[PDB]
Amino acid sequence: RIIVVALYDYEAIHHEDLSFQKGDQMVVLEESGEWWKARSLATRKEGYIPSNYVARVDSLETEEWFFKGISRKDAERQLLAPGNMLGSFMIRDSETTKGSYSLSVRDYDPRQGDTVKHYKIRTLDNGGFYISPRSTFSTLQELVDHYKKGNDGLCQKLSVPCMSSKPQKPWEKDAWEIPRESLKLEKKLGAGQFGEVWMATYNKHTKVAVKTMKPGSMSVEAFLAEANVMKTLQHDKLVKLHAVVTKEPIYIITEFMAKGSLLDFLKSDEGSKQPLPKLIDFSAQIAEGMAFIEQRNYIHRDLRAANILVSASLVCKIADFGLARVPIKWTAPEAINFGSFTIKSDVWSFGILLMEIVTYGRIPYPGMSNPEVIRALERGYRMPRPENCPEELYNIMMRCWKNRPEERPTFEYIQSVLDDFYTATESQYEEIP
Ligand SMILES: Nc1ncnc2c1c(-c1cnc3[nH]ccc3c1)nn2C1CCCC1
Ligand SMILES: [Ca+2]
Ligand SMILES: [Cl-]
Repeated sequence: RIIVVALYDYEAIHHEDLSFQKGDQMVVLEESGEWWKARSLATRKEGYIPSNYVARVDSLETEEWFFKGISRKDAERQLLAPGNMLGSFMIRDSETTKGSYSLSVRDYDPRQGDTVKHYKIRTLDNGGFYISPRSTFSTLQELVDHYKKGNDGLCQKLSVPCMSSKPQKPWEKDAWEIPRESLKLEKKLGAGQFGEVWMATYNKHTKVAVKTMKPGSMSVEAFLAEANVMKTLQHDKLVKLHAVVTKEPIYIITEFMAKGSLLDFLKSDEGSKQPLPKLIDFSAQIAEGMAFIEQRNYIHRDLRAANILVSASLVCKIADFGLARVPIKWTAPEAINFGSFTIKSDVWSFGILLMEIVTYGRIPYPGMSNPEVIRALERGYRMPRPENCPEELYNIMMRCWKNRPEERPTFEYIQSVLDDFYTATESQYEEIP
């Protein structure tokens, strides 16, 4: 006997799936992935539902101010998104204290601008929870209600929970390999050598992006290999691989990033009013993605702003990764002269990418042809520092551009530095007595 409750209003797009609203409760019949067979209680109909739209009744996630599986940096990114003001808060699972919680509040001090402060949450005895040992609480709800009524030792009082967005709907069940007939490629987005990229529609609803491949050099059954491999590498900073069309020419169906490529975005009009901290935030998201790739020991072989895509909410993801196991200004000398290409050469690439982002999509090594570049690189030449670039960010680029491959940093260290670029290590969690 398992009863859940819906967190957002949902509409049926498939045939055997249910429809509900924010607040309606449902019985659970089957657990099998992101889709659960469930019986509604208001309609009493039995349909399939997205498992990330519901949560077990009165089990924390039911509350508006609780956010599961969110990191400290992520909570910082969300609380500064449009729709949030001073005091906009949230409670999340602790990232450094597994089995504990943390409170994140939006504040403003004049000498830095808008900020997000994080307080730890202690829990034992067990009489309840506390942030300051003087004021103790039984449940997290009453705890919230106290600090909501006057800032008892905080840099700001609590106003409203974070402006949570409705999650992206999960892919259709059993729909890995799909009939091509399900597609309506209604706009060409890009074309180049090996294939095209279209904005498409999968069955009337659900927008989608399709990459069509003109065959030849790329084989046939040598593609269900890389497909089934990259399908196992799910990540929030990598572009999601949804479906793949069986018959040749093979179609690759992925999520549709609403604002195209990063290079197009930076060169664009909106992506030029984007301040420096947001660019650093972008490169931190990319670093996070390259760090996940690094943990899995894989290589990208082609890293640049053109291969980074942007969602409508300014989220960066990584596109056709590993398609070099399936154009040199971003390439390290070890991979140019000797064809090395490792995770370290990708660190070099990330250095040039970092150069693109800061220069609003400018061409690396401007005024230089590829020969003029390669001849100068052996001469020990590195790109100068832009007039709007911090010396510390420049030092990161320089570290990425070491002659020795293994003297270069890791994407784990690069991400960490970039994530807390404006925050001293001691300032991460403000501790109040
Ligand atoms: N997913 C997308 N969403 C929105 N726009 C996209 C894309 C892609 C794209 C990039 N890499 C991909 N690899 C497999 C599918 C796939 C699709 N390419 N593009 C266009 C290509 C250049 C600017 C935008
Ligand atoms: Ca502190
Ligand atoms: Cl029942």
